[PDB]
Amino acid sequence: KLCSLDNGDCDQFCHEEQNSVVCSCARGYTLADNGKACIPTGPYPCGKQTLE
Amino acid sequence: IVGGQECKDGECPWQALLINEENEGFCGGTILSEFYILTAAHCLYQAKRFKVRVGDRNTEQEEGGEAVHEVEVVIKHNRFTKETYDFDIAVLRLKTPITFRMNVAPACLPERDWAESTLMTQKTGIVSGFGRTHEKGRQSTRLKMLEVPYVDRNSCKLSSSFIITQNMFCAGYDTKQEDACQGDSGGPHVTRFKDTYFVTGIVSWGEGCARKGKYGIYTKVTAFLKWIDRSMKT
Ligand SMILES: O=C(N[C@H]1CCCC[C@H]1NC(=O)c1ccc2c(Cl)c[nH]c2c1)c1ccc(-n2ccccc2=O)cc1
Repeated sequence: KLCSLDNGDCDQFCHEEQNSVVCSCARGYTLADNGKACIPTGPYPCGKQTLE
Repeated sequence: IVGGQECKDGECPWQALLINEENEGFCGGTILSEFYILTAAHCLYQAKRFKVRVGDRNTEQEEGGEAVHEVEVVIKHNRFTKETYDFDIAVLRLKTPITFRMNVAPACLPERDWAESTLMTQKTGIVSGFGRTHEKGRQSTRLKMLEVPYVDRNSCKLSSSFIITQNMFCAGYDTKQEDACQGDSGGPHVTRFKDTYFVTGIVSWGEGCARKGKYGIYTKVTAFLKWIDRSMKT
């Protein structure tokens, strides 16, 4: 069911544009070439516990 | 926080603490970015002049990784009133930017629709703070976190002695002795999704703490995302 099915395989935000899954990300993350994964840009991306 | 567990190293990096002139925490906050803190509007009444401390886990001794920040601008939601406690939300613009490190990191802001469809429909969320660990007691010196179940909308309105507006939501336990408590207000309510935590609520209020038949009342962040966006730009 697109986004209704396991968040449409998106790491973060999942939308439906023209009846198809569209993944997006929060600030500080870039959408990966696969258009599904979110790649953090810095050492302290939002929403991640600091476990160093 | 009554019950729950103390936040181990780096587990709750987005927690913020509002400290008055006497360096004591009276409310919590959520780090949104290097310049902004999210909190409850009702907290702005609890003090005359306050600062924001980040990266602390033990109030007693100065650990070494904490930092105090002065507030440059206080953005209080104009529709708030102690009469209803509706619109219990405020944004703080800090004078100097927060430097991220261990125990100091922002929580992600979700997009309205997705958040409602994917985060709010989750079984649980996490609340944290330095509030009382018992209904009758002092403010905890250790930062604690607690997993609280999302509570049925209809079910919670029945349990409340006050009108639950659409800008509010319930989380917690009907009987089980685990709940937020006094002092945890303004603090973070975050929902985990694939090892990433999004801010979903703000500790607003509760009829006591952990009482049977009662729940914790949080401000629904999805209802103010736009307001939050405008507040972070102005
Ligand atoms: O917080 C209140 N009372 C406080 C003072 C009396 C003793 C209990 C104390 N509890 C807290 O500090 C507290 C804060 C957050 C949470 C969460 Cl989450 C879970 N447990 C708690 C407990 C309080 C404030 C406003 C309303 N109220 C609601 C609508 C309209 C008018 C109105 O006054 C009711 C209760």
